[PDB]
Amino acid sequence: HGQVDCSPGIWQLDCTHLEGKVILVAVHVASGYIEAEVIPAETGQETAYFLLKLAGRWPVKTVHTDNGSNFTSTTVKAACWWAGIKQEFGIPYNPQSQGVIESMNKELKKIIGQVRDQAEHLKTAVQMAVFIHNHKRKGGIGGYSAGERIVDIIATDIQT
Amino acid sequence: HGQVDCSPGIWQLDCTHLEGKVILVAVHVASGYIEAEVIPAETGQETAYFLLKLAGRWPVKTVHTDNGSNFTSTTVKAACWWAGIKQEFGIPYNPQSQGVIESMNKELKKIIGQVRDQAEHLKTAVQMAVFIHNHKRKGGIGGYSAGERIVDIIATDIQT
Repeated sequence: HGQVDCSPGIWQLDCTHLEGKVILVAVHVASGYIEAEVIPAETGQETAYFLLKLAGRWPVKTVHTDNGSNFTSTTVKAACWWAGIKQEFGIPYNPQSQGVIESMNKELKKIIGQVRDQAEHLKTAVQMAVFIHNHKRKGGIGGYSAGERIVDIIATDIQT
Repeated sequence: HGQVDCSPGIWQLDCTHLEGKVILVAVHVASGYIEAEVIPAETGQETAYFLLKLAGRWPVKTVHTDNGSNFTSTTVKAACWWAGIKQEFGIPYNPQSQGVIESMNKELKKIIGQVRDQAEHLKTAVQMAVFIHNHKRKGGIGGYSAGERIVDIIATDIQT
């Protein structure tokens, strides 16, 4: 659209679960474009590889989550480090403002039940799942897809 | 820049090697932005997961490579399939045109020797490696980075 949902370099990272294997959802808060790897293990070791990877691919000013324990490993601390990531959030006592946010952890988890049959494994499945999401365009005088907006924002050399 | 190097949805995918482990380089021919996973195994199974994944993330009209054997597995054939990927290339008998292309498989392989010490493993290393590349800006009246151009192209809703 333009002057978007939130800040250009903001993600929400949340290890998830399904069929004993932990799906891992990276989400572009402002554009809903998400990325997701299926780690067999919820370790700071793994969360880092992700961020790192994501950092090399997109401008990540800061990241947040629903469970902090996650961001408390050196492996991980060291990663947001060697890459310039910071955790984000805002409420401090200040002038009027407001809000509410969401979890695509569902949409994604929804389109999975669906496609699995088609999918050979969770892996192949979460990846089709997302593929389809990021691709899914909902009419809105910008009938673009999550995938289609994330670019633009960044694209326009979005601010901070 | 604008009217870029090649077509907006073009990649070059080439399984690589180093320290017994096969690095895997996805490269955005037109923008040099690259992605790379470290598969312990060079199997059509794995090449697909990659493409698939990459397809969910970027508009991939068609992909090429230096070794075709690679694109001859069902697992893989099935993947360029359920996702609309096609192999690409052009020479058929036609009007004057010309060219020459490259391999970032080197730059990447270069910045790795370097950083490893810093890196804990190839993995952590290829990922820093790339991070740094995509990030590396060379003066050019568009002193932008591989990472910075790939967006734009696509961004501008690039053609085909």
